[PDB]
Formats: sequence, structure tokens, C-alpha cells
Amino acid sequence: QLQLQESGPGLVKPSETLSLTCTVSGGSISSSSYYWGWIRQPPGKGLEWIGSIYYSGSTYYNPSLKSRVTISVDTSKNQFSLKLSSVTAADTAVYYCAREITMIAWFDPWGQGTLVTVSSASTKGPSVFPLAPSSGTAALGCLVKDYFPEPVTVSWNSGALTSGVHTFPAVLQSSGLYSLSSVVTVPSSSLGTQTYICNVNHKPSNTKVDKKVEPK
Amino acid sequence: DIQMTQSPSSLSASVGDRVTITCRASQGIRNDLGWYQQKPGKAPKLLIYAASSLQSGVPSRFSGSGSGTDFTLTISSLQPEDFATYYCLQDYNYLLTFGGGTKVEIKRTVAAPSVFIFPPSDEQLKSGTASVVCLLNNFYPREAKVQWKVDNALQSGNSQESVTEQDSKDSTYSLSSTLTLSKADYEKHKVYACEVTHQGLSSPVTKSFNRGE
Repeated sequence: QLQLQESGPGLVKPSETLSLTCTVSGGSISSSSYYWGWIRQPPGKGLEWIGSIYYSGSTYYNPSLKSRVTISVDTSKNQFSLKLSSVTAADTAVYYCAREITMIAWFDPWGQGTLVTVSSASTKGPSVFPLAPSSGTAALGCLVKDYFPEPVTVSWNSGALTSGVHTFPAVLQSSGLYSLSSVVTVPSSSLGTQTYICNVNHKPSNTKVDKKVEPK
Repeated sequence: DIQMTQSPSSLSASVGDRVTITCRASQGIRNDLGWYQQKPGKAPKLLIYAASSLQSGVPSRFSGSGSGTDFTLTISSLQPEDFATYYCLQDYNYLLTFGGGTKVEIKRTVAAPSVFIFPPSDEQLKSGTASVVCLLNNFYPREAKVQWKVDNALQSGNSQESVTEQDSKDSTYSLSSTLTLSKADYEKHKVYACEVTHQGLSSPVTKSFNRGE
């Protein structure tokens, strides 16, 4: 089963070069039946194809970005990469890699997508505060405050608790820093026995925090 | 370049209805058309390739048709998990272009929100700011109003709201409102109230607490 894992920094300064790599597992990138492409999606906007590459090295680019784009392939390391030069804020987007079949408009499978923020601003890690449950069912959560840039990842009990979880879209504050909350509804009878831990991950700052939520 | 005009931009349909999305190419592209489904925070998923070929694993209620310039994606019996944004893609002449996308919303019965209020944590009051959070859980439709009262005085300009996308199982929404105050001002007052008005409530629901207790 073919899997695509993409990697690269989510923060690039203006005029600098965006760089991303897609690693192929469960199959060979040296297949004569597939091309390997990059698609991007600005926040709140649609999908734009950047370019595709064959394992021999032949490339097809979106002509609206051809002067600024390079796509390479490394068959020995089963990877293909993307370089976008002189990036501007207009290049802030989620970048996806995908396996392509030509002519039939086939992109399958996809990478999970990497958000790249084009900004000269400095990275800032978040502070995490508990939304303590106060009261059949109770609500509790975490406040992830003051970080830059997006995104943060929030799970509960290292992923073991998913039902009832609502992680809200991040909110931009007047200072220019982001803030979000994640909440979950649980039975009140589980509050003094079951443990509820929110796991906040912010890869731009390499900060991972576990805040245990207890009734105040 | 070849342009894909996708329509409509957004639609609202009930479970069991037939959803029809159309995509028009600026010139003929034979059947070099694909249909993609994108759920919140996830990569687009291939549904149909070559205009009308169903991808393995995709439920049979999805179907595509058309050749030349007019293409149609049809969901015969809409399901709650089908909430997504759908995209057409053409790759004629090896130059790829996407349609603008169609946001498909699920229409369901009115559900009143459950309201919770959270006081500021103790370790945040050590930093000098206080954040009061109000949670509106699992409601439909999306329209809701939240008002903050500090000692029964209305607040403005010191709060922000966030709304989840439609839940893939119950088709409801959730909203969180965060009122941020300075620590110095959080301690001047006692009563902190969150007041919500929604179509599913016979009258506004207010959750509140008193600093301490």
C-alpha cells in the first residue's frame, strides 16, 4: 500500500526558497506507470497544480509558476522534492504531494499536506492552559494561547480519546499571534477516576506539552 | 489555459437527497476529468477518474458523467459523512486546472446547543491576563449569538469566536467564544456570564460563575 510522507519547514522568510521532500513507502518511485506531482492550496482557497515529474526526470510544470519552480526526483532514495524560489506571502499554502496517472486526472494517494507560512516573523511556542470541568456529562478542554506560526496539533490521551472531541479553528489575535481551544465532553462519573490529558504539538518550535485537566 | 467553471459554489441538501455538481470546461477535453472530495483538514480524495470511472473503495452512490465540455458529479443518496468540498480536475494537454470547488452542507433538524463556561486557569492569572471561554456544543443551524456580561455589563471588542465545520456524523456545529481580560480587571468583578441565543432554545440560555467558589 503506497504511502507518501512529506517533510520540510513550515516557515520560510520572504524572497527565500521553499523546500519540500516527499518520501515514498510501500512501493517504488521508479514505476513507468506513474508521475509524481505537487499541488498547493492557499488557506480558504482552491487547489493549484504546481508540477509533476517522471522517474526518469522529465518534468511538466504549471506555466504560471515555471520560472520559480524546480521539481527533482531521487530514485535511489525513493523521494521527489519541490523548490519554489523568491517566495512571497502569496505562496503561503498547504502543499501536497501525490502520485499521478496522466490523462485520466488521477491523483492517488496524497501526502497529508504541509502548511508553509511565508513570513519574516519569528517562531513562538504556545502556552497551554486547562479548561477545567465545573459542574450526566461534563465538558473540559485546553486553551492553546499565543503561538506563531500555524499549525498546532491537539490530541487527547495520546489519541486514545477521539469521540466528542472538538478542536476549534485557530484565531488570529491583535498581536499577530494565534490561539485555539480544544474541548471534549465526557461522562461526569469519570472525572475523579479517568485521566484526561491534552497533547499539544507545535512542530515549528519543536515544543510538545502535556497538560492534565483536573476539576478545580 | 483551459478553465473549469464549477457550479454551484455551495449547496445545502438533506440526507437521502440527490446532489448534482456540474463542471464546465472552456474548451473540449474529451474525458480528461477527475472528481475529488476534501473533508476538513484532510487531503483531497479521488472519487472518479476519467469523468465516469469509479475509484476502488468509493461507495457506488457517487457517479460521474459527461464528455467534451460538460461534466456532472452526482451523489445519488446524500449521507452525513459526505459533508466536504468537491473539486473537478482536468489534465488535458498535460496542463492541469481545478474547478473552484463546491461546498456541500447537510440540512438536518434543529438542534439546540449545550452551553458550558470555563473560568480562567490559575496559572494563566500568573501571566497577567485572564481568558474566559464559553462553549456551545452540537447545535444546528450554524447561526448563534453569544454575549458576555461582567457583573451584568455587556462586553464588546474583547472576545473572539471560532466555529467547527459540520460534524461528519451528526451534522451539527460547535462554537467557542473566548473573552480575554487583564488580570487587574478580572479581579475587579465577581459575576461572569455567557448568554447564548439560538433557534433551538425557547429562550436565551445563560451560564455563569462567580470568581472563586
